[PDB]
Amino acid sequence: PQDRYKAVWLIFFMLGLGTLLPWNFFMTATQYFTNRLDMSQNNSLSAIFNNVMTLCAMLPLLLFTYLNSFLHQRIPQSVRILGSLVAILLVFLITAILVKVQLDALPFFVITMIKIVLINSFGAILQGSLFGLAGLFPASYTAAIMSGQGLAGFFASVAMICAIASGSELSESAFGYFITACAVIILTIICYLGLPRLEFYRYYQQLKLSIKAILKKISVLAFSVCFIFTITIGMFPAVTVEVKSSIAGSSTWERYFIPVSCFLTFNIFDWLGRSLTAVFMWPGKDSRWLPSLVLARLVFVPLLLLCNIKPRRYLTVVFEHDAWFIFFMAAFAFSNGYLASLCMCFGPKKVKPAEAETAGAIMAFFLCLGLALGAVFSFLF
Ligand SMILES: COc1cc(C(=O)OCCCN2CCCN(CCCOC(=O)c3cc(OC)c(OC)c(OC)c3)CC2)cc(OC)c1OC
Ligand SMILES: CCCCCCCC/C=C\CCCCCCCC(=O)OC[C@H](O)CO
Ligand SMILES: CCCCCCCC/C=C\CCCCCCCC(=O)OC[C@H](O)CO
Repeated sequence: PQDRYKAVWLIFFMLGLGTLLPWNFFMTATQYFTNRLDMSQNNSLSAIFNNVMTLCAMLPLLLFTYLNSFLHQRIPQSVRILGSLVAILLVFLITAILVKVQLDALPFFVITMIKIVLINSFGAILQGSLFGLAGLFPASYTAAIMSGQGLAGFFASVAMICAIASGSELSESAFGYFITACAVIILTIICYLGLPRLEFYRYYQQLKLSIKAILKKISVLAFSVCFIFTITIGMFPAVTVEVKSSIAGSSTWERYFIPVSCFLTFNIFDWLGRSLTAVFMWPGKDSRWLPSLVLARLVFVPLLLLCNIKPRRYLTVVFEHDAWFIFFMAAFAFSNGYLASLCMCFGPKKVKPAEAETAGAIMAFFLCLGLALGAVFSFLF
């Protein structure tokens, strides 16, 4: 088992980047979708876009990670991975074209929501199939996917900041997002196609030659990863983007405080947390400390809620200084990426090799169940 040059590891890293960089770029272009709806409409469509997008994203994402966990064995992995990648590529290509064509508000809203359902439907299959595949490899190769996903969040943050500072129209920034995603998806496909000729890949993928029982074996890590993202999506981004600076010296802060202090902070430390797990995985697959630290994250709900949210009707600002918010976001984000990566890395290793693929697929569903439960909870918070 010699991953010569770490080619397979790097390919798995690129696969993670590819799974989320398009969707992350889509999310960072929300301002383009809402502003486009406002300049078209003559209870509005922009006022409901975020909530309808959320519903059109989590419900498909959850349904198809669930189905994949039950049916991944009936479809070849290359069909599930390459087929999903090609579908997402086509949808983002269309998303890019719609930037340049005139279309009334309601058709644009509807067509966009349809594409959002396809992105998360094929995204579910893609992600469920990647973690299942990675379940056959050492734990470090699931961390490669998680790490690559974190970089996708980092690039998304850099793009958001650069778009604001560019001064360009939201539409031409969004068009750049979507074209970049298309190119990244194409690169991701090329990298995947290079795996079969690598001996390290064939060595663990060779091992292909009772869902209820598998679920019991990974239940601790499956439920932990679910609780990780219940908290995370519960608080981020819907709640945290409402925080305002209390030390800003210039009106130039206003448009940069959130993309910098919130989004950039989160994606930097989330990415670094995921990346650390490729080399350092304390407390280990059997330690009860891992679920315990996942539980401890509950503390971030009061902490962040009592930061400088303005306007606010009912609570007080206990932590008004920006430093509190940035610090909470860093620990909030680092604990997410690190513990989440540990859960995904360890889940498949609580089971025999012939079941590690299904274990990874189930872990993907519970990760997405956490995303969905967080969206529900955050829609009260
Ligand atoms: C497709 O699979 C995933 C989806 C999400 C995901 O979509 O999370 C959010 C869930 C609920 N959201 C619904 C969709 C829209 N969104 C609001 C979009 C506006 O947000 C952003 O601009 C944004 C920018 C970022 O970077 C600049 C982010 O970090 C990457 C980000 O994360 C949610 C959102 C609300 C929350 C997260 C994942 O791993 C972390 C996935 O991999 C399993
Ligand atoms: C903002 C920073 C961006 C972060 C960027 C990601 C960091 C990459 C991590 C580890 C490199 C390990 C990869 C080792 C290089 C392998 C290249 C390879 O594929 O080797 C075979 C090649 O095709 C024939 O020479
Ligand atoms: C804006 C400045 C932020 C950018 C800073 C770039 C830092 C590089 C990435 C993560 C650092 C955290 C520790 C990195 C350890 C990663 C382990 C690794 O990549 O090696 C995996 C290899 O394949 C073994 O199997």
